[PDB]
Amino acid sequence: SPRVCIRVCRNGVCYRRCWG
Repeated sequence: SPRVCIRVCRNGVCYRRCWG
């Protein structure tokens, strides 16, 4: 399946969340 990514910021630090 096609990869997936989203945004994950905890009010200060942003992080990229991806899975299979």
